[PDB]
Amino acid sequence: WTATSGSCKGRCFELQEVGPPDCRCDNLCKSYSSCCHDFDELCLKTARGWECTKDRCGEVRNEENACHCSEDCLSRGDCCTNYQVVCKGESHWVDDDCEEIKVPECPAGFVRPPLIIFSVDGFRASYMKKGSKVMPNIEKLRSCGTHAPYMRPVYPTKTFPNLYTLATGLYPESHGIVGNSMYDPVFDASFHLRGREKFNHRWWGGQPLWITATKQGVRAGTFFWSVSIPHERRILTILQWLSLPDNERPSVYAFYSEQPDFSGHKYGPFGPEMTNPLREIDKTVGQLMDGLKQLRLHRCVNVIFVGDHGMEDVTCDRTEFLSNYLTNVDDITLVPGTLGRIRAKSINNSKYDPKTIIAALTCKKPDQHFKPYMKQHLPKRLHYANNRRIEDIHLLVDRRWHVARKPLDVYKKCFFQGDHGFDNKVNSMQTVFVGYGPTFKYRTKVPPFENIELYNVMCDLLGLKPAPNNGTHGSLNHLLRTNTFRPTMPDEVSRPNYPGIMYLQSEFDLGCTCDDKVENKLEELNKRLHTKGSTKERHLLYGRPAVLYRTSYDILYHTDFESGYSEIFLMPLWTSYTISKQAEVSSIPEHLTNCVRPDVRVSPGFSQNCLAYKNDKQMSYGFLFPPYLSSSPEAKYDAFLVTNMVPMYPAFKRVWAYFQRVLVKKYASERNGVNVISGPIFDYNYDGLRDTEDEIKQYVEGSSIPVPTHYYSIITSCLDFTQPADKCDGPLSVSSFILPHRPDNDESCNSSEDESKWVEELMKMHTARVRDIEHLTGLDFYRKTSRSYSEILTLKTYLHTYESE
Ligand SMILES: *[C@@H]1O[C@H](CO)[C@@H](O[C@@H]2O[C@H](CO)[C@@H](O[C@@H]3O[C@H](CO[C@H]4O[C@H](CO)[C@@H](O)[C@H](O[C@H]5O[C@H](CO)[C@@H](O)[C@H](O)[C@@H]5O[C@H]5O[C@H](CO)[C@@H](O)[C@H](O)[C@@H]5O)[C@@H]4O)[C@@H](O)[C@H](O[C@H]4O[C@H](CO)[C@@H](O)[C@H](O)[C@@H]4O[C@H]4O[C@H](CO)[C@@H](O)[C@H](O)[C@@H]4O)[C@@H]3O)[C@H](O)[C@H]2NC(C)=O)[C@H](O)[C@H]1NC(C)=O
Ligand SMILES: Cc1cc(OCc2ccncn2)c(C(C)(C)C)cc1Cl
Ligand SMILES: [Ca+2]
Ligand SMILES: [Ca+2]
Ligand SMILES: [Cl-]
Ligand code: NA
Ligand code: NA
Ligand SMILES: [Zn+2]
Repeated sequence: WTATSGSCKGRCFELQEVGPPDCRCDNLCKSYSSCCHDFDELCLKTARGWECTKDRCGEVRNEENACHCSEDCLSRGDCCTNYQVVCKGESHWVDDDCEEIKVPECPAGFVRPPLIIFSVDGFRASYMKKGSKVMPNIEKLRSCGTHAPYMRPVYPTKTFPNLYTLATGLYPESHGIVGNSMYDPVFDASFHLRGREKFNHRWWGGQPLWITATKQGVRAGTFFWSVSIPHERRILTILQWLSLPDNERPSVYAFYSEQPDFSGHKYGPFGPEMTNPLREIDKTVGQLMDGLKQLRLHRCVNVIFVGDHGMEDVTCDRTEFLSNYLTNVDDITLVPGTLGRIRAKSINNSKYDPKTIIAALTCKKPDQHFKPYMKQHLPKRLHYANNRRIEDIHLLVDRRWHVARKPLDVYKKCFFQGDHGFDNKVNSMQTVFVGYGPTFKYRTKVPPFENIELYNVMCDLLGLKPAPNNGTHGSLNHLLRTNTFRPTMPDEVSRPNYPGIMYLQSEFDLGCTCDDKVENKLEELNKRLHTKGSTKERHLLYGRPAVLYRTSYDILYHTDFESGYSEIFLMPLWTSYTISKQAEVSSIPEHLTNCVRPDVRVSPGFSQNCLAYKNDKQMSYGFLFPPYLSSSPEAKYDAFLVTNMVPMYPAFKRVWAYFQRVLVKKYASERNGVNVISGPIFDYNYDGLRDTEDEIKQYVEGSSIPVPTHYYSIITSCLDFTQPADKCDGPLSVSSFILPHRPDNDESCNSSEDESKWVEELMKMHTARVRDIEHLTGLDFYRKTSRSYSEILTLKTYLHTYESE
């Protein structure tokens, strides 16, 4: 109940929400059915429209008008945005040359430059180039300020997950808004785009920017705009708040536009009908900038022009139907569209089985346009698993397609020609970023980055300390003229041991054998030096990774590779090696096929054993430094050490062997040498974070050898590929992956074929940031380079996407 018979007199778009059943006058009252009786009349004026004309100049103030052209309007803060232009001979902001804003030029009483976030729904990255002719204000912001060619949204590439990620710096799995539709089994409650439940605060986790600001003494304008409030009024309201007295005036504001998304759904991303919505958005930007210029704020305010996701061509005929795969279609609930989420229709039905649902959806048709996953097997770069609102069964839908349960769902619901929601690496889903103002750089292009990074920057822009989030603070310092955040490297927590030769061969009873008894002062001093770390500067190019948790581990040096060997997990945490352009690939000699050698630097009690692999009929083993890339027949023996061995399903060895035998050398050829760091990852609770030992759910049968859920590699070279990886003077280039360690290759539908037809495609799908691997391992890489730390942070957030231009 609301007693809607109070009044909005003097209260229009009040910043503090009043408690029911007192009537509300805030920009949210419309959404709650709670506005005072006179809200429309007082707060949503429209008389005479939105622009001054010649005949209105210096008019007598009429309080009925939408905006004003009277002499007193500047001091009242309520002129039409074009008042100075029409009535005072001023130029529009877009017609002024751009001039570097070296320092904030703010009216007296402003303690800090305000921030205005101008967010646009469905604004695909390529609109910046393709619509440039019809967006002169946006193009001026873009060319004069700081911009990226595109900004990567989060998955799923839907509106609320992305806007709330912008507000919090969190992955959807952590902020809780994991889709546009949700069921929370703990609450036993559902969240929908339509309706009231979406306004309940228990859906919205983390700490959004307006709360961060308020808690730290910075006032905030409202972020949510009720749909029926026209754009012109949103702008005028922001401008009015900006004329408040110093103690009442917010420092952070948001505008939101439902366009171009709204039209994009109806006409497709490049429909001829799309030109008009882009013109209209640009005109709105023009109104804001003219309005700031009138208030002498146009060289004071930082403006961020940012999208939530792009838009792809998607029509009704490109719909796959679960009814063409499943007999039990009525025993399942599907969240449909550009992604699929499946759960049982009834928790009372114990005959429901996810295993057989997945199998029935796996590689069943030759051109199948979706791929089923258990959520923990989704590419780790999506960070889409650790939330009870994300169903165990997930369908990754191909770009341009939909998934639906039954045909009737689609024609009893062609309407649409566009949609979004797909994998956040897809080009059509990419969106925009422009920063313009005293705190941003002048005429600067920056590399593409992920929207999870912006919360930290918005906090820096406002002098706020960010709540804990998934950004990497400092990685976007290169966007900023000032207010940078000067992070330090995390402290190493565990220092390594450097074991020498401490064990005789006969002390080991591991059930391993090797044909290696084949017997020189020249080359005995030589081998000693290699074991003491003489080639270490060649194979460990950026310093050893720091171990950021408490553990027991040994550094092991070898001619061709260096490793950090965990006495707790019985295998390396990391193995580092450099492969120059000239390096030669060789084979595993016949007499060494099953060779595994005790490492006399490491106790039997802290070693793996061969008997466990023999006894474990599902589990085989592989090596982290590949024997194929040994520098000499003699160095090859090092690669067969029990300390270089890791557990691998035979199905996974097909992947790994092709990566090590073919792909590493290909990359070294193309990139002029690579440095490779590889290792295991344990993430049994799919939280994106390193497992402790007591979280490991699987061991090699009969042993304490833990089975990794994934294997990583980080592959680094010189960005200037005229320089070899091991002699690089400037910026680095990186690509990484986190491959799932799976006992089958069901994910790859062409796996019966030669590895050359499917392996590299799988690795591309599981591309990762170095930062993703840092979370998963508790390691910190690139500790010793000649580069600035902020530059290294940017490198650690890089994602190699393998999309075209
Ligand atoms: C991305 O960035 C984010 C932010 O930094 C990272 O997420 C953090 O990770 C931490 C580790 O997982 C986690 O710390 C835990 O916090 C527990 C208290 O949490 C509450 O309070 C915070 C602070 O205000 C709040 O933010 C939390 O909000 C979550 O939950 C509510 C609903 O409950 C949601 O609305 C909200 O969206 C959010 O949900 C998300 O997080 C939870 C986990 O907290 C997930 O379950 C959800 O799926 C969702 O993703 C909370 O309200 C604290 O209790 C934990 O402490 C336990 O574990 C420690 C280990 O040190 C142990 O020492 C303690 O004893 C304790 O164990 C006891 O409880 C166990 C579990 O019940 C039990 O088994 C034991 O036996 C003990 O009894 C823990 O410290 C932190 O909360 C989240 N923060 C957020 C915002 O998500 C994230 O990791 C980053 N991602 C990547 C890839 O890097
Ligand atoms: C810039 C911005 C705008 C936002 O909301 C704008 C909006 C969206 C849908 N309907 C009405 N208004 C949000 C919400 C989290 C969604 C509050 C966050 C940000 Cl960062
Ligand atoms: Ca949207
Ligand atoms: Ca984990
Ligand atoms: Cl969804
Ligand atoms: Na075996
Ligand atoms: Na397969
Ligand atoms: Zn949309």
